[PDB]
Amino acid sequence: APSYRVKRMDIAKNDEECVVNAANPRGLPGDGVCKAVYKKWPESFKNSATPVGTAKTVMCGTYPVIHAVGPNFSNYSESEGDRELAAAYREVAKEVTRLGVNSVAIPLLSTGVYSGGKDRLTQSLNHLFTAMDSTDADVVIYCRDKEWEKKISEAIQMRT
Repeated sequence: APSYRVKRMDIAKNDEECVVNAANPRGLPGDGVCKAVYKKWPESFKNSATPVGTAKTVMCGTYPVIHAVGPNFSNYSESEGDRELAAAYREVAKEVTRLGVNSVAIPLLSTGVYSGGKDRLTQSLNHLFTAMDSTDADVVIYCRDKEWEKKISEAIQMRT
């Protein structure tokens, strides 16, 4: 019987079960948790360029790195951007489920990092839930700040 949880786990452990990152489509530095992963794994960033609207898995020797292009729609409108970001989630969930892994650690993205400087706690939640609905594996949403993690936890309590 599958489930979901929230915790705070530094992705730089290298979660063998699955790792997902948000990388700039142009391969420029100044990006999400992908920046941190890159500093451990140069090869992950090597030709990490992938178009918006998709996801690109690469295998860095050990464990697959699913690169996704969500908030990095800064070269795109809000209307198209919602569609492309949604497609990126379906691709992420599809690669995860295809790996057929027991669990998966997914960072939350869509938090304004490259777009027009706005997060949307509700938007990130709904989007993650959509991806999650498209995965059987025991998925964990991973948070960073303590108080922001708390809000996600409130959403979990509110969604049972």
